[PDB]
Amino acid sequence: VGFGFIAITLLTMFINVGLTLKHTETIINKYKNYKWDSGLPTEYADRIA
Amino acid sequence: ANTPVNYQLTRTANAIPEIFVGGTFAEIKQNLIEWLNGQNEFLDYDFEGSRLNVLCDLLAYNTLYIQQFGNAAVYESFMRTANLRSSVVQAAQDNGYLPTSKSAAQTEIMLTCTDALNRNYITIPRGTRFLAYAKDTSVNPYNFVSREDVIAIRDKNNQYFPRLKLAQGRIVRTEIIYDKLTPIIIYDKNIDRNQVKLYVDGAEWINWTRKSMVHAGSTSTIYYMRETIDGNTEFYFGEGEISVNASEGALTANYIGGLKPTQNSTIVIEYISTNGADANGAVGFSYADTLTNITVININENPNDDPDFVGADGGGDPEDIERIRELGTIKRETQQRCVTATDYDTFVSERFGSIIQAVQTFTDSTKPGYAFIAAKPKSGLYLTTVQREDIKNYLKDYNLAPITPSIISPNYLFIKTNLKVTYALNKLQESEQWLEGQIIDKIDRYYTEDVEIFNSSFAKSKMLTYVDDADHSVIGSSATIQMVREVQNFYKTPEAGIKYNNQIKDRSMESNTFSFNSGRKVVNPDTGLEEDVLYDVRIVSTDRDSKGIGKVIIGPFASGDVTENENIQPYTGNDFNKLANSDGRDKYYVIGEINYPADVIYWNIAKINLTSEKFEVQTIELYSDPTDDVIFTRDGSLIVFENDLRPQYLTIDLEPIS
Amino acid sequence: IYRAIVTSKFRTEKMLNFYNSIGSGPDKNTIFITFGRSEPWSSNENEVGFAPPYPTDSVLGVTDMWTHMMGTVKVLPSMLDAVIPRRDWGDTRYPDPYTFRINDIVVCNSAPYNATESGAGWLVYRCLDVPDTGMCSIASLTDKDECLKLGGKWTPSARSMTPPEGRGDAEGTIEPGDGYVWEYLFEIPPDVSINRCTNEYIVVPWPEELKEDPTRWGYEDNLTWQQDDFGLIYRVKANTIRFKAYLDSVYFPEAALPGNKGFRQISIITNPLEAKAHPNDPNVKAEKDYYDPEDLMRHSGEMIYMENRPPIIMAMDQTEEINILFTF
Repeated sequence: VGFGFIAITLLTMFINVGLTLKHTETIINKYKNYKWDSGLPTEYADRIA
Repeated sequence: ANTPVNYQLTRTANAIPEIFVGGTFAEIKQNLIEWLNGQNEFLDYDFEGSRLNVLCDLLAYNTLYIQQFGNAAVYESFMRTANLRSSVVQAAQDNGYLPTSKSAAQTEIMLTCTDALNRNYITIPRGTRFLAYAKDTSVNPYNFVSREDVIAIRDKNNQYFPRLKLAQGRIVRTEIIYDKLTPIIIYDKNIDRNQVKLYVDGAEWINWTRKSMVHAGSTSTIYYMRETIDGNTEFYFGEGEISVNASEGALTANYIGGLKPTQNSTIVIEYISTNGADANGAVGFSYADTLTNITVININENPNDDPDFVGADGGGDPEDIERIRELGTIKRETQQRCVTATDYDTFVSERFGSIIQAVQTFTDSTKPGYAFIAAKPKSGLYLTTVQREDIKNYLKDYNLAPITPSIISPNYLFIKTNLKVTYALNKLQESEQWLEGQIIDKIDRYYTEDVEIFNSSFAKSKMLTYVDDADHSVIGSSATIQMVREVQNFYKTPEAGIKYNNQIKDRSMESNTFSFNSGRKVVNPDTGLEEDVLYDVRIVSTDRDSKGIGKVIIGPFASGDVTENENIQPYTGNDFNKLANSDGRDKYYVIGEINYPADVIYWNIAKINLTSEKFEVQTIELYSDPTDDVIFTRDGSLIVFENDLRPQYLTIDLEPIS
Repeated sequence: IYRAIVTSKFRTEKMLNFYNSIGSGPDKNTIFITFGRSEPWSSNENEVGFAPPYPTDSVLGVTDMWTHMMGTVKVLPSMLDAVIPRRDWGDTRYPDPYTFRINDIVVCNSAPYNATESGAGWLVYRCLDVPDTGMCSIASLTDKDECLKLGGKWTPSARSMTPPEGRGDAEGTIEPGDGYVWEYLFEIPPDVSINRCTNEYIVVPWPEELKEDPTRWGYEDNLTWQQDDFGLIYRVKANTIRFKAYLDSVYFPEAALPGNKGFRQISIITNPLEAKAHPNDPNVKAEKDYYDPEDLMRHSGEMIYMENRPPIIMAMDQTEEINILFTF
């Protein structure tokens, strides 16, 4: 008693961004690069258009 | 709208564990009669067969006989469920708050007395008794005694007034040898624990507890009270480590509880039993005990006049279970030292609880450092300035240091009423006049029953119910209210103005007539000089104006009284109400203005430039008629019933009928 | 007590910043991708069903991964694309080729069965409205409209006649008749399609890259009314980026040599600094496409994402490819 007081109000917000973020899945690939600079020799043929 | 709910609040207003609740016997049996049934031992036996029935019927009788024992104890067991009052105090006493016995009618006097001896200093020793007739009755005075020693400087001219304050009763002192095993009873009724002071051998000890309690006295000096269930008070003090504990400030330490006694510390106590609550308003005093060489030449009532005051004070019932019951919880809540506003409410309620029916603790946000208090002298509306000062300082004991207590009686709405009440002559053999003396009690009854409690909306009619209820030989009852406030300055409205909180009829805003000194001269044969002329005026509201406003019309003015200014003109409107004067003076000015919807009312006499002092009286009473049935209160503005001090506010017409 | 949400767009938004954030040289991120740990998980590691131990994140875990690291590869922003899961109209193999759900996104022209129209790149339609008869996700409701008025999902009974067509705003095969209605988005030009598209995930164009050609992406046609717009990715709400990278033996022959048991685990790193002979020398961010882990400063740059696999064995003259998809 005997005192007033003055009141300012505030607010905060608590939010998860990251839980949604993840890495889904990772994949890779196997390739045969045609550079020239080769002989055939092993095997033959095989895949034929 | 109103209150939607999700499963809200809790368990009604207050706990009733309600397994305890006493039920109706038949149901009790009805419950129990089932109980014996289903009992594995017999599923056969028919209870409605009257033979077993009355047999089981009996079990419930005891079971009910025994239950109210078990149940009531619980009500008892739990404060605020406690039905016994001497219960209530116990837990309250336990909570660190006690209700007190009727508290002596108290007052102050200054008295001018010549010492026959002409010594520099006489004392008035504590214990000189004075007599006061109760108000209007001289058949017996009420004795009352000097509270304490006081001395007075002899003034020159040899006459000098001491002053001293006075509580009612007789000093009654009793020495007792203290002993280890024994109660210490005072069987005295009319005792009050507040005027109880004592002496161990020599020095005074204080029950810590609302006498001083903060001083260097180290707490070794102390004692307690308690209420014997009988109604008489027994003494108590702490035994062994009477101070907090152990070594504390002494280097030798060891143990001291005091009061061995063997015979040590023969306890002599001194107190006043009192007739109080009957003695309030005792004006005429006597100097009822002589002393050596002192002679009172005059005892003059009430130094530092209120000016509105009555004789003595105090007394008290003592007891009320309702005001007491919840209350100590706050003191159970608060510590000794008072901190919270309502803590200042309840704390004040302790001492001068019999002085104060209701006390309003609040801050005024304007002035910090001040504890603003609105209380009910409960004998009247105005605590005499010494009381105010009194409890203040005493209150001020418990308080935050920079804080100051500030006590003011708030403004008071006054209900000004003429009453029209009919009765059948024949129907009553009883003296007609005394009937009025009857109702005039039952009027405040409603107030005390209601209005001062919450200071909520006020119901005229509902008031008129109980006065209707009075004789039942009263045939009918009628009344009409005029809402009335009092004004401190006629001259300038309080800054904020004044508001009714309550809708009034337009043009129904009135005030009191009062003279005004006018510079113009009067002389009459044999009268001679005769100062000048003075006539009377009053405060008048004009009609409602659009936007619910009105301008305050001054009372009528004679010509040449008010210097006419190009700005200020005689209002000279058609509407505004006018008193009828022999002057026929038609000069009326707007001194200020109002609006009816806001109920806020302002004027300034600086407006009309008329001098404050050419008015005789500083305060004027305010008249108004609220258009609404019931009176609404908000803050510090409370309707209340004081007829005795202000009868003109309360009038009753009596209609005899055959 | 309040309730609040983030729009799905913000998923997209994170990406766009993040997409913006890969820098070239200065003051914007640079990304390296690293492989390592010749070392065997355990003798089993090779066997079927083998799952490497769940990775650990720590300055310790870092060090070890930083220890074994075989090789490192940069990433150019042009190898980063927004993508959404590909679904083609009419594809028999996968269920309900002909049954589309509201707001589903349909690619057209991708395949002969798909293809309505020759001489145009892939199309991307979204399906606004679905046949009235169908099934509700909430078993309680037999009406599409009521299912949806409440918001439960609805599965339509009737299949689409044809994959949608026309550049215009909702088409939808609305007039003549159909249960499906169709909204047009943009057309994908062929070159980007073939090279970017994984049959599960079409590649979605960047707004900047969009700023360049609205036409090559077929977006020039529409209506924005904001003037340039181009914020199209908001409309598709792609939350998923595809990292594409290229490993080659040549940069790292040593790990390529015959008989390597291969690298167990993968790690990406952002903004590493070059090796310096003298530590007082000023730091240098890493331009070149590959760095031996040596040519990189110890612990330099940050590795966001750590990975552990059963062993994969690289071989010289083999060419290995990595794709990674972040869902923000």
